[PDB]
Amino acid sequence: EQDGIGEEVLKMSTEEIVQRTRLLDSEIKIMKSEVLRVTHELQAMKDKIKENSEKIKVNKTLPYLVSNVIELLDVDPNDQEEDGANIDLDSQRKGKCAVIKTSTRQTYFLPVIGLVDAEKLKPGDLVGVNKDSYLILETLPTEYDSRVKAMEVDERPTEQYSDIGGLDKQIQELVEAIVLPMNHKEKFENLGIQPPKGVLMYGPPGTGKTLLARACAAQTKATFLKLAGPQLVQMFIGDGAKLVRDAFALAKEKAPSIIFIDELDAIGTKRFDSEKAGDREVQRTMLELLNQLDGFQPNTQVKVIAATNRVDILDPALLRSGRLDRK
Amino acid sequence: TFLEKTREKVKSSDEAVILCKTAIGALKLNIGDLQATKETIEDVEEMLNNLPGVTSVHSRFYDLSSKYYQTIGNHASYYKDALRFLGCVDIKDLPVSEQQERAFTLGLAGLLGEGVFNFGELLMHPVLESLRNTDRQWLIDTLYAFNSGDVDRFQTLKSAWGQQPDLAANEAQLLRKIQLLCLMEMTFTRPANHRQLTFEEIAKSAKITVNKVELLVMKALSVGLVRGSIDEVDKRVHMTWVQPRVLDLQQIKGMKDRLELWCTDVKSMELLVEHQAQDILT
Amino acid sequence: MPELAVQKVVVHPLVLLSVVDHFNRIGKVGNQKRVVGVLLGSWQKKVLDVSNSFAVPFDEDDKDDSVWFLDHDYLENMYGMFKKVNARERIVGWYHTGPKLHKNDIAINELMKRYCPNSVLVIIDVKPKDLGLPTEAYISVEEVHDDGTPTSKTFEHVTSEIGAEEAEEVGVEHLLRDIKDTTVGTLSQRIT
Amino acid sequence: MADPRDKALQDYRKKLLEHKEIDGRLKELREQLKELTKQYEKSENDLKALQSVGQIVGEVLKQLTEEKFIVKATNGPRYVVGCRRQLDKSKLKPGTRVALDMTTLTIMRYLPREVDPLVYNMSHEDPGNVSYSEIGGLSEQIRELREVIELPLTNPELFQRVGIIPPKGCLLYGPPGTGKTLLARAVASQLDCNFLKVVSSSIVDKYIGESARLIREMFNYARDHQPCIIFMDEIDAIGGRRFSEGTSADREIQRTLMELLNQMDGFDTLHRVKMIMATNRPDTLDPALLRPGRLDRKIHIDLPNEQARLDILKIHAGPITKHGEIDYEAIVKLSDGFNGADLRNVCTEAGMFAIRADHDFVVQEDFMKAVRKVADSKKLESKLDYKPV
Amino acid sequence: EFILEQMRLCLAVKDYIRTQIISKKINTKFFQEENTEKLKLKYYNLMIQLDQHEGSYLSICKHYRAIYDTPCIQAESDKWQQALKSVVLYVILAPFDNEQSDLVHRISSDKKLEEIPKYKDLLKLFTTMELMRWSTLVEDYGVELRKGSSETPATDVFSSTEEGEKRWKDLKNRVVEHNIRIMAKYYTRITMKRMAQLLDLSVDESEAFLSNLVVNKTIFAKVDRLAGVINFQRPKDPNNLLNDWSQKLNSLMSLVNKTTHLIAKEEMIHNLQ
Amino acid sequence: CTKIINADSEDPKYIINVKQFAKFVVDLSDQVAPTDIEEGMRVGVDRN
Repeated sequence: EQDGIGEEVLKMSTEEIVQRTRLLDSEIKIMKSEVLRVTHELQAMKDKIKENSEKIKVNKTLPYLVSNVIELLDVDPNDQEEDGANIDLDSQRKGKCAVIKTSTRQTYFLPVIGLVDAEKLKPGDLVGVNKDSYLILETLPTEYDSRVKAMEVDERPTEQYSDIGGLDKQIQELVEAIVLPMNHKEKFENLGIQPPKGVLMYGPPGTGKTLLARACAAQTKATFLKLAGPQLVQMFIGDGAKLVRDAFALAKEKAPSIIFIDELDAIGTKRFDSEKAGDREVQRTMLELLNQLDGFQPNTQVKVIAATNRVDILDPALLRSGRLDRK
Repeated sequence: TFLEKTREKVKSSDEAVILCKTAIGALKLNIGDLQATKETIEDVEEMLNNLPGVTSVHSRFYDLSSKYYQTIGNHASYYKDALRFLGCVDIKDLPVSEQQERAFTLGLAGLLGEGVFNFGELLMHPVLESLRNTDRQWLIDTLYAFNSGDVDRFQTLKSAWGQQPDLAANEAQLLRKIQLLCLMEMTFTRPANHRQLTFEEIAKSAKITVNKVELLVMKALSVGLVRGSIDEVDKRVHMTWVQPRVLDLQQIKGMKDRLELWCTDVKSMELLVEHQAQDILT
Repeated sequence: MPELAVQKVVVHPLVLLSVVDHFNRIGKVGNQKRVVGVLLGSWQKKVLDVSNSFAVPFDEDDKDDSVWFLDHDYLENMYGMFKKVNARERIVGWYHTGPKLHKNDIAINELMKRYCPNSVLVIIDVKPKDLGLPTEAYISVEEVHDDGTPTSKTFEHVTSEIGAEEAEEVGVEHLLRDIKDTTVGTLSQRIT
Repeated sequence: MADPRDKALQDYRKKLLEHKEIDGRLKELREQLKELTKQYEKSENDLKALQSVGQIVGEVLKQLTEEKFIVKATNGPRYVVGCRRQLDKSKLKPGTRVALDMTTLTIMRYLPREVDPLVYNMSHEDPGNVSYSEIGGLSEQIRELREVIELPLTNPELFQRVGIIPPKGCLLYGPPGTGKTLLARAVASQLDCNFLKVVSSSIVDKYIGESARLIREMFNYARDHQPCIIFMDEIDAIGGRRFSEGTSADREIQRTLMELLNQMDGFDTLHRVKMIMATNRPDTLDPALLRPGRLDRKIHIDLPNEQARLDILKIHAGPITKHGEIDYEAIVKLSDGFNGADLRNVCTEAGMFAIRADHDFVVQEDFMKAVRKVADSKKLESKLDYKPV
Repeated sequence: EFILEQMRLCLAVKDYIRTQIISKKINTKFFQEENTEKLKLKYYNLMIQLDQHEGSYLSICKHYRAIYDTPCIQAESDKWQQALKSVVLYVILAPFDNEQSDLVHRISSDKKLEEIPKYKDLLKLFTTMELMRWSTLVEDYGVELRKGSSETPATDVFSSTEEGEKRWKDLKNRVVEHNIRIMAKYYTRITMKRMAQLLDLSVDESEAFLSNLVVNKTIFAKVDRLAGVINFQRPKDPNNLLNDWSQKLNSLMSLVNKTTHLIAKEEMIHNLQ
Repeated sequence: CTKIINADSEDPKYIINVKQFAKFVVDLSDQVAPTDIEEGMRVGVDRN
């Protein structure tokens, strides 16, 4: 490395270089002995680590509770604000830590795993946490209930458009409106328009208003969310309303997607004033729906199909454009 | 250029890297590149300091930094830098001549200062003390006068001072300073039992008027040689506190005396405390 | 290597008792030949909590204080085990069983510094020193004195006190067959 | 190489190179060792996380003294806790979240004030805005609003010179589709500060008085993070009346309503937080809520007027690609019947007709189609949000 | 520009007050920027004359200092000599209290200040607590302050300009009151007479200075017209002496116990020696 | 078993609702078939 430079000529004699070669023979053999030492040091460090690993392994497996992230504090791995006293530092000091609000309806400020830090987990995640001593072992996808499972994508069958003859003009409007802005968002932007905030299909019962939408959507292949208006209303007061907000949020992540809403007198009641009825809870689910359609972007990407067999109980805002563009 | 060239590699571990760095500092100083001397001086000073094994090398380097301060002619800065050399001193591997010149200049330098006092330190080291010449015999007697904190010894020496004009220009500053020291020196040494001093004592000693001493005493407090209050109408300056001072001849004697008074009282007092209150005493 | 993570050293009653007990166990040496052992305790704190100590067989002669034996191999192997006990237990420094420090102690200190991240030499005494502290804590410092001494490695004192832990403190009372006329809680204690 | 001496050097060099290959072996083993130390620190810090539990979070109900603090723990039972001396008691004081231990029941440390995940969804949302005006030429009415909400909040100094009592709040009412919600976005657009666009169809909860308390937590949050203008949406169910000879929902609306009253003026006055409320049906709200002197302006927004319709098309015309037409202006002015949301929809739905035909361009024929269609659809459902005209 | 125009026209008729309030309302940030630089210079230069007449001391320090910092003035050697020394003069002129003491630190910090030897020396007396004589200060004041500068051949606006003389008079009150402040804290008690010798001003003049000083509340004093004594920091209660007495004894115990720990190391011997 | 979610990393993940009304995610049965754990199916899970 050092040799085979012209500078070497000037500095040293030839005799110095040959003598240096003779020293080298002995130097290499010694370096080979040193191989045995380095391997030996590496094992000793590892053994300490091995002891540590036994403990990490059990916590990582079952049981684990399900929780949400309220906020992020962080305080680095056992550096803290120097809250450490002469009381334990395995039962006081926390590593890089995350605040979590759990699904039990408690809160726990908890020391997260030192290996995969608290900084990585942001507010909004749905995470597992250890029951015994709380650590966030890993992340779990969007998981909740069987009502929420239907909403998650998986196609809904075709009942075919060749079950209704005639009313051809109407078929062309549905296939263009719903299916095209979903895949082909680029074209809706190219022309210069926003992709719809939905389509309302209205008419008398039995015409095939629902018949065409479900049929066409499977055939084309689409990302299909199965939402039902009466389902969204619940017997607990305004819990039902939150579900709408969450359900649309689910569509926004998945985006672009088509949310099929079967019927719209349960998140389309006509009423904005009522008393002494179950209609009070029903009105709130309907009001949260109006808000989700309003602009905040990625929610122009996602589409909406709503159906009615009536007009004498349709909600005028949802019929009006800027909630549901197409009629 | 050559000194730097030699600095390459090492056999195993040998301290040789630093020596080249100190040597480049020495070379810079003569040539007239002061700025350069300085930056390298700062780097070596840390490297040397760390090991307990460096005796001699660290001392030559320290002399080198004092040489840069002296060239400027700013005496206050020179005196301070020189102090680090006095702690590190050793005669071995340090030429007799560099030490000789430095020690004579230094001796003069501390005196010229407005607010630097480490005369007691100077007595302790042989580098300034054993070093003697015609001029040097009077100059050490002036340092001794200073150390004890006696205005009168110092000032009597005045005729000798003139041989050095440096001392002659700031002769005024020099006599005021001894007195400023005296406030600190007198209170720690002579009274165990009291700590207050009259003005009149300073006044006669200095052979400086009464009006001035009150003003001099005020400067003394501001430097922090003494802390306390001054009561004019009682004609006392009372010291709540006395500044620590580096080992002095008068000092060591007073401390022993006060420790003896203290031992004796604590034994007498122990008997009183034990003797009474019998029922709680177990 | 750092000697940093100390501004205070508190020492448990466990530390002292372990050294007298361990003397019999090893060999019945009894400070005939001074012993150095590992000092165990907490880390990631400004204050140093010396939780524990174990002896290492170290004999230093009484012909000569420059010759000693210090059993290195024990230190590496004991290292992995400390985590089984708790993960706050790591090697903080070393202990000297007294009666006093030496110049020789600087050399003993360089070996121990490789293991530790915050080495300190704390002299825990086999004899309790008075009714005061039976422990003094010191830390190795590079300093000059204006006595005309160039660079030395010496021991300058850092403040020592005695502390305790919640588990340990209770256990101490039960064990004790003294009642304490030196409790210092009240007027009766205060006059003593 | 290029010198006869470099050739001699080359034979020697091979041996130096050889020596490095032997070092390489050593080096591999170190490489794993450098990684092994990073993992060591991570796992050691991980054991300390494993022995340490997920300690109880709480809030300070009342601090009596330093040594006795009363806490409301999140598990349920309220506890008496101590404090460690390594903390300042000033930070820990009531209404503030603090960490609690579970090993001893002592306040561990100070946590900053905290807001729910519901409030995060509401704080995030805002986009889809318009630059300034909902509709141009009407702009004078818009300015008045701006004057009310923005200025006192940013800088009170101007209001102090005059000596006057500052303007408080806005209540928005007008027909559905006029653009009340867009205005809410519009004020946000220009300013670009922290926003809480608070949907009021998720504050609500199954328990009563939890929803009231919640809205209050958002008001506090807005104060910390000024500037803020709080847009209240859909208050036809968080504002109502007494009701309550029916569902559990009915007791809940009256309670939530109580909170909106205080904030408007009833002990808390708008200066630190400002509110504009966008409402569909203003007769849903309280007779108290409407009453002027806790509201300054009560703005009625009007539907498009003839000249007012043209400018809105002019903003829409830029986004859309057309053949090189600009034809929309004249056709809209002669026809009648638009609300703001419908006007943007004639432009969107003409764009849809073009896409069916296949064009990136929108023709003069497409636009015509949209005007007929939109008017037609109104006729079926002329059952819009009832305001008497 | 608006404030610039308005300030100049109102300056000519002489109506300082109305523009002056307005200039502060416009945020200080705007003037500093490079784009505005050319206007900034003009704007301040006018403003400094305006505020001078008004007698707002604190405002001149700020205005000249803003000027000092601006890039063109800093860069050129000449320009800063006048601008910074102007700040240094206005700072002494400003009300003798805590504000004065805070501003003297700021100027002294400046590296540019320190290079001039004359001004360095001048600050060094104010900065110290050592008793500084009026007699010395006055000869030093003659060369530096009166012309403005003495390290360039220019006149800085402070003294020898129409407003300039107005300020100079005050300068005498500020310096003497400062000499009194430094002195007051050390000496619990001084005779009126002794204080005169210390200030190098008569007893009657010192009395008037103290009257003004006690009002600013820089240090509390009690002064007699009898001539008996001037008392600083004394309440005349036994309470003071009782608490003070206790504090000295309380520290002392603490000291003995710590010193002996280190002593124990020395004591061992044959390892040091 | 309330819901079927896969992000599998041991053996198939399912979210169950405990009757203390804490949600927990558990994994495929110790020896029994995956075809016996379904959505809306009852399962016995260990208490400890």
